[PDB]
Amino acid sequence: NNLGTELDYDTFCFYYDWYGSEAIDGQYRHWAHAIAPDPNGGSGQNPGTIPGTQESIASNFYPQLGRYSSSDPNILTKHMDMFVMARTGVLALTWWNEQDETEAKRIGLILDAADKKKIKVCFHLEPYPSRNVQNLRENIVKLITRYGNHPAFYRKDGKPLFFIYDSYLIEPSEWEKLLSPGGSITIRNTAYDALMIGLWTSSPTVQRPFILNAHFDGFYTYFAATGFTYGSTPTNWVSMQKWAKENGKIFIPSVGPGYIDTRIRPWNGSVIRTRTDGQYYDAMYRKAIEAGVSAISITSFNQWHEGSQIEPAVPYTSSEFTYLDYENREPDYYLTRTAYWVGKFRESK
Ligand SMILES: OC[C@H]1C[C@H]2O[C@H]2[C@@H](O[C@H]2O[C@H](CO)[C@@H](O)[C@H](O)[C@H]2O)[C@@H]1O
Repeated sequence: NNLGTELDYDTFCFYYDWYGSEAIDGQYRHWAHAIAPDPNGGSGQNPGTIPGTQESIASNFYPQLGRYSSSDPNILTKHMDMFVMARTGVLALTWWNEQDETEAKRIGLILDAADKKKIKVCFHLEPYPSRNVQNLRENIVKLITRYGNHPAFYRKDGKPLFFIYDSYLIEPSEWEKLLSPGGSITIRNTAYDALMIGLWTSSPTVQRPFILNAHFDGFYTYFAATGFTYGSTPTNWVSMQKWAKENGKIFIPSVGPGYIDTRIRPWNGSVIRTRTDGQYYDAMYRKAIEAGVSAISITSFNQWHEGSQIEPAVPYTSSEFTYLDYENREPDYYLTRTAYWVGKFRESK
C-alpha cells in the first residue's frame, strides 16, 4: 500500500507506564505526586503533594482517558490505536528496573497490545539506583532474553535499540568497556549487541569527545523545551547531524509539542514553552526534518507531569485547579498533527 497512513519505524515516541489507579494498582500512582522543593529556595520548605484525586492531578493538563492505569489492558488498546493515528511505529518505554512482578506484568501487556497494531517497543533506560555498565549489561541481557523474541520487540537492521537517559552520569571510560568492540564487557559481536543512543546535553566541545570515547552508536536530545540545553536548541541540529554523519553516528533529535511542569515544580516556570495551537510543535518538527536526520524521537506520548504529551487532553475545571487544554484544537489534534509530520519526514527519507 501507498496510502500515507502506515506506521513509521524510525519514529520513536517516549512512553511512560508509571500511572496507576486505586482499583488496579492500589493507588492513583503518578496522578498523585510530590511537589518538588525549589532548589534555590532555602531550607524548611514543605512543598506538599498533589493528591491525585479526580479534581487535583499531577499535570497542568487533563487526560481524555482520565486517571488511567498503565496496567489496564483496555487503556493499552486505546493507546495503541492512538499510536496508529499518530503513525509512530516505535513505543520507547521508560524502564526503571523496579524488579517487581507488577513491572514485569505491565511490560508484557504493553508488548502484547503493541503487537496487535504492528507497533514496536524499545526501552528507554532510566537512571535507576547504582546504574553502572555492569548492571546495564546484565539488564540488556535480561531484556533481550525475556522480550527479544516477542514479535513487537523493536530491531533496526537486526539490532535492538536502547535510549540511555542521563548517559553523562557515566564516564566514557566505563562506557568503553561495554560499547567498544574491545571493551572488557563488550556487547559488540555478541547476542546482546544493540544500537546504544546516548543523551547529548551540552556543548560540542564536551559532547563530541564524550560520544566518541564512550562508543555510543548515536545520540538523542530528549527535552521538549527549546533552548533548555544546547542539544534541545533546534538551530544546532543541522550541525549536530553533520557531525553525526562525519563520525558514523545516528542522530535522533527529540521534538515535542510544548512544556509545562509547574504543578509539580512551581518554581520552574522559565522552562514553560507555550503550545500556540500547534505552532510550537510544527516549528520543532520542521527543524528536525530539515536537519536531514534518519530517525526522530517525540517527547512525549504521555509525560503528563511535564506537559509534553501528545496523548489527547480535554478541557477541565475542577474546584481545585483550572487545567490547560488544547485550546482551539480538538483533543486528538496532536495525534493527527504527528501523522502529518511523519508523512513529511518520510517524504524526506
Ligand atoms: O524519561 C527520562 C526523564 C524524562 C522526564 O520524565 C522526567 C524524568 O523523571 C523524573 O521526573 C518525573 C517528573 O516529571 C518524576 O516522576 C520521576 O520520578 C523523575 O525521575 C525521566 O527520568
